[PDB]
Amino acid sequence: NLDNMMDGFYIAPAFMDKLVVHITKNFLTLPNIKVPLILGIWGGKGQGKSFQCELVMAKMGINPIMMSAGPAKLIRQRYREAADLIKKGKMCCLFINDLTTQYTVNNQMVNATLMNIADNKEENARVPIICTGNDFSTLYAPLIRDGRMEKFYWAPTREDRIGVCKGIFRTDKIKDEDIVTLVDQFPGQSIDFFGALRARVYDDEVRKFVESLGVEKIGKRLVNSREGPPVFEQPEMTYEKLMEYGNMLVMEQENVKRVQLAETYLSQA
Repeated sequence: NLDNMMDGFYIAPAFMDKLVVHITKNFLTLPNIKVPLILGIWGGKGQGKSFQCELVMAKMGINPIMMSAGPAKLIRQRYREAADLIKKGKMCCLFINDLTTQYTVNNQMVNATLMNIADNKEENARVPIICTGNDFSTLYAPLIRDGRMEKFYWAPTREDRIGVCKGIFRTDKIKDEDIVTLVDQFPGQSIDFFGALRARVYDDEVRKFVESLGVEKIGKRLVNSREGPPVFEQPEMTYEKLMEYGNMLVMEQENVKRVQLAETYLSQA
């Protein structure tokens, strides 16, 4: 089973299974089973990871105490904030986006050893910790062999990419058959590329609206009206338009690379 959709956005079944089971195991009393407190999700940037995490946690009705970079005493602060949401009978977990990093490893290690009592007097709630990153340094291996941290490698399949995109363009004109074709036309592109693609079409349509109205008339039409910020009408999103936008972003990706490579031919001055 497992219902893999939240607000029209698709969740990868295997991503969801690992995460839900992790959280569930952490909120049950098992016989003599070493339950990892931490779950490390890794793969190349731009894929689902943090976004998928947010959708699973939402589906379950969880408001997670989140962080990124962004001393190491803040981890204990956010941890206890989550442990307090549990005390008030509201399932919560600690979610750390994108992984000086020397103390955090220890801070995580001290929590993993004594999670029911983490201070910085009464004894607190156990909080599952969910971490997203790129490769996860050999720095994290002591938790891995102990069984305090479980490592999960996740890379989206063609169906995950298609699933996610249908959710991204759910509110838009486009047919699903066209969304599949667009995904197939850019197989070297991560999921955030399709999000960047949609964002640029909107950014261009707002420019057409601004150019057609005029700089001087924007203020009065947008803010003066006794109630609410106006709803912007969705642009006509054909396959060909999305395709031109897509190809344009690839050019921008390539030109940045070309420029960096071309600079090697000129002396440092």
